Amino acid sequence: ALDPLSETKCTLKSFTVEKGIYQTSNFRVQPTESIVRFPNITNLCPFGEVFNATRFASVYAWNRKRISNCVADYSVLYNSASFSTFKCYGVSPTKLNDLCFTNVYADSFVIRGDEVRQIAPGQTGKIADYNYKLPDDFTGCVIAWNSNNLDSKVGGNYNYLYRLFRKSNLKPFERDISTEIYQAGSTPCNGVEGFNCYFPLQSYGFQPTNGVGYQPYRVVVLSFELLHAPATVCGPKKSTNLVKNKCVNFNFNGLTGTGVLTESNKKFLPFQQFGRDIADTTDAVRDPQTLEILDITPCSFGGVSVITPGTNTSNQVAVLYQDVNCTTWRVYSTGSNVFQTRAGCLIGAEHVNNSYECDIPIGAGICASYQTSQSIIAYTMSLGAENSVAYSNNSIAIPTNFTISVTTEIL
Amino acid sequence: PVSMTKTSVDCTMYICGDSTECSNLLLQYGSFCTQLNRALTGIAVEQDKNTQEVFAQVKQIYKTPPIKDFGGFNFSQILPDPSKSKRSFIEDLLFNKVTLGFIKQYGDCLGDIAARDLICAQKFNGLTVLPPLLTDEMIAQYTSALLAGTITSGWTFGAGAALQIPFAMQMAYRFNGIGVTQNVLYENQKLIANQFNSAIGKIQDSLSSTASALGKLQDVVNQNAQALNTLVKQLSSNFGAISSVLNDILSRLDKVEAEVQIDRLITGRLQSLQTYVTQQLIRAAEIRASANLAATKMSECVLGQSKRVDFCGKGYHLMSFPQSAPHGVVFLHVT
Amino acid sequence: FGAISSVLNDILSRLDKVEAEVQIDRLITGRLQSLQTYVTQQLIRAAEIRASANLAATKMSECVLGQSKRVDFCGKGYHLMSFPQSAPHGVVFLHVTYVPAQEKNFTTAPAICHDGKAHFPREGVFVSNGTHWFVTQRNFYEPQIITTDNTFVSGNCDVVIGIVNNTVYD
Amino acid sequence: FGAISSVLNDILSRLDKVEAEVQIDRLITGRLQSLQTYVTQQLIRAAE
Amino acid sequence: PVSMTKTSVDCTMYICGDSTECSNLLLQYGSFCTQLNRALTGIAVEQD
Ligand SMILES: CCCCC/C=C\C/C=C\CCCCCCCC(=O)O
Ligand SMILES: CCCCC/C=C\C/C=C\CCCCCCCC(=O)O
Ligand SMILES: *[C@@H]1O[C@H](CO)[C@@H](O)[C@H](O)[C@H]1NC(C)=O
Ligand SMILES: *[C@@H]1O[C@H](CO)[C@@H](O)[C@H](O)[C@H]1NC(C)=O
Repeated sequence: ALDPLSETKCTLKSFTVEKGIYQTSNFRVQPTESIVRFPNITNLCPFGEVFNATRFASVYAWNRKRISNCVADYSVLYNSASFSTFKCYGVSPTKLNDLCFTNVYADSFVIRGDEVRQIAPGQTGKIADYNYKLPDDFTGCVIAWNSNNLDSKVGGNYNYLYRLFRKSNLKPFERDISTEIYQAGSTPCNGVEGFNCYFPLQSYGFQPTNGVGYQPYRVVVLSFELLHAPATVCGPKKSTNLVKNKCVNFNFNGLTGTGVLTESNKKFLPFQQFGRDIADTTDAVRDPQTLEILDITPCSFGGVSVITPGTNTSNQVAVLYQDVNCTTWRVYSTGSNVFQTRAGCLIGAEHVNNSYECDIPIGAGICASYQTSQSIIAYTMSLGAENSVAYSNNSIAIPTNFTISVTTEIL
Repeated sequence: PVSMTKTSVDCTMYICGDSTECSNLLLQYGSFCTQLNRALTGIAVEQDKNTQEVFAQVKQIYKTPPIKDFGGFNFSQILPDPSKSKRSFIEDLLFNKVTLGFIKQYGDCLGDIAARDLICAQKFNGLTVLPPLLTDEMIAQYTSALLAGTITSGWTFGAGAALQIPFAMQMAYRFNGIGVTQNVLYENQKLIANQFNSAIGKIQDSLSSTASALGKLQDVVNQNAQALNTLVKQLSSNFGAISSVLNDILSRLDKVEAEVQIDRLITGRLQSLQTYVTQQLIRAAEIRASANLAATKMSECVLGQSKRVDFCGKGYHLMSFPQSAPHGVVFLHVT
Repeated sequence: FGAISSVLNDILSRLDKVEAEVQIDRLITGRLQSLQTYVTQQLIRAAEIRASANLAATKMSECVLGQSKRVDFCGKGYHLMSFPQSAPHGVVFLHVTYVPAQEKNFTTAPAICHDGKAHFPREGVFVSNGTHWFVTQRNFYEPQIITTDNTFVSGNCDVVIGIVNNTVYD
Repeated sequence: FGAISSVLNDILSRLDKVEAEVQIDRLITGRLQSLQTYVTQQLIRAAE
Repeated sequence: PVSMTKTSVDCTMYICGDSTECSNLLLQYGSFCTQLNRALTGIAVEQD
């Protein structure tokens, strides 16, 4: 990475290089700053009302709360909260501190211990078939912890219920609070219970001496989406200013990347936040504070070639920049012998006025050689020694001698 | 057709982009990109020999005399006009029938113009086109030299030095070659010249109308653009992963969960590039065959008089004239 | 190819059968792809070699076993003969050609006019050394005298453009 | 192609929505490559 | 020889069959088959 000659050496995988012209990597520009832009939010999220409530719901009539306009600094749970189970599915736990969330819902209920394994996609049990089910494309996080000192009494707690005896299995996130006598056999039922007609609800016991697996557990399922919409919810990250017309790494509401930010004439709709070009890449975004639209453009753009006479005669080189009109800044070095051919800006060679044959082809009628102190010269190629013919009207040339040639043809 | 378009690909920019994680993961293959670029470079180098073989038959740039002094013929439409790209009338007509590596600065594609021009969207993904070594003016100068040698020396300029001979005394020879005596020509010179002039005029009027007639040269350009645009569109495929955007994968997943998803995209896009290069290698062969045929016609039909049937035109061959077009050559066969 | 190693004996020395099949399948896929690429490229090169071989087989027939009349097919100049030589994975042709050497200028005119009748050369062209008029062949200046055997007559002297006046003998 | 079977109806009869994707993806990749090879060799044959 | 046999391929029918789960997954490629059929159509038009 010291110069293009070393790059082509490492490409060819050799310490010597034969004379010619080689193609190198494109002109890369590296960032200088880092930008972060989150919305302007002040309040914290209701971790207390949720995790430290006094009465939780039942698994058949589970509760679903909404979360909006808050900051999710879960570190406040490290003091007195201890979680036995924590599993995230569509996101890694080490990135929950750098993102912003779109439509956050929190589902809460209580079960027995040996059923917590059933809160997951594709589990086929009593809690996943009749009471509570999760999609197969679930994005979110499941949390569970024991509550044998709150939900258990010294004589039996029968205020938590679960649905047995349903006719068909539930669907994702669909609820059922019906209480209609379930008919086991084919004989009809008329609201009376005997020998084939059962009440479809039953209650745990939740004693304080019951063994693990019969002790109560509180569960919380957090559902959300990521990186598609406004996402009024955000995490603990302090923002910076906005730097336009410079190559910067950015983080817009959890979307990372690197580029140049510029103003746009596009006009979005109040339910849009990203641009998503043909190739599914972002090329526009709405700042969550000023509400203005900005474009996004890469920093790397170019095409660079290296002219070499050979590492056994010289170590001077020339460089050709194909997308620069030096008549000047997108260059590695400036040198002192700029030419500006039609195929790009050539840096490292002295332009002459003569016309020889092509030794090293460059493009658009330009060639390069190692002329006479020795240097690199670039010139316009010759086409074959202009001549003329003497056609008057009535004159003819006839030969008076011949030659016998002998030529070779290899095949 | 005589040539196709040259291309180059930076694979780290197409596959990985500007991310460093993907570029570190891509070192574990490291040996196929050099192979792809080797192939493409072979193609590109062949594309200039295909032209040097057709047009650079002679290495003496013969000039045209001021006063014509021809027997009644008129080459005003094939010969140049220094007023103007010192091309000819019919050549200009040809160039204005085929639509489409020049400089495109980063200051132009900067803004909304990017992702909306179809040429900036390629350069932003590592795909670049290279200018040919022979410009159109050089090609036209070569063609003019060939024409002016044919018109003033017959065929002798393709077997050694160029000897001069009057045009009618040359058409008498070209007549005796098919089986017709001389007197036929010396006794109907005016009429033959008029018929030749009217034929070339009909050519000019049919090429000045609004019918393309040059599809064999347009399909080349169309294919070469369709390939690159298809390649740019192929970047919206997930290839079995959760997304086609590396930054979305890297904003939600850690170093361990992300390799499983980035390797899929790497493999997919590498296969895409492989396919592109294979198809280009297969088309270059067709172009090479056509170029060799053109190089045989420039020597058997322009530099001499052919006795083969239906090679240099349909009928008893008298002569042929070359003209340069974009990516190819045109022959006017006089029979 | 996305695995933990490129050596099967390190994979099989640390991992069991199930964990190792996952890693061996990737290597299999990648190496199969490598071989497919190799074979495709060889198939594309064999075509070039076959075209060159067919052209050489045509040159042997048309330049060695006979005398070609095509231009620039066997040599540079008027073909005479050829000779083959064997080389590793190929062949070499030594093409013998005739090339004119020394040009000289003359003035010329067709359809000589003796007496009301035009005469044409019937093989060759008319030339003048300044005062006299000879007829000669085209690629080697050997002048002869103009008689009624080396010419033929056609029509009268009222049309041709360039016709000159001289004497033809018998 | 590295999967548990070569019959999609034997896969979709035992495995669910998510455990079946990882196999059908392998089969798709392999059969697509087969078609690619067929077309490439036919392109090379048509030139002769 | 002067010509060969013309062919056409339905990629959804070769890869996925009558299944409607493999088709939705194959939509995630959706542009590698059109390429195949383009090539084959070129071959067929050339053979005439
Ligand atoms: C009120 C809910 C707000 C939801 C915000 C969205 C995502 C937050 C994700 C996870 C928060 C809980 C993390 C558990 C704390 C670590 C375990 C521990 O305590 O040791
Ligand atoms: C007696 C042998 C029968 C074997 C029949 C063959 C396969 C049956 C497969 C699994 C049966 C296990 C039932 C688990 C009940 C769900 C868990 C629960 O909520 O309790
Ligand atoms: C929830 O309640 C407990 C008291 O048991 C308290 O210590 C804790 O601070 C509360 N949670 C948070 C995040 O503050
Ligand atoms: C013909 O050329 C040869 C050499 O190639 C020379 O020796 C000989 O004298 C020439 N003949 C004439 C007639 O000048």
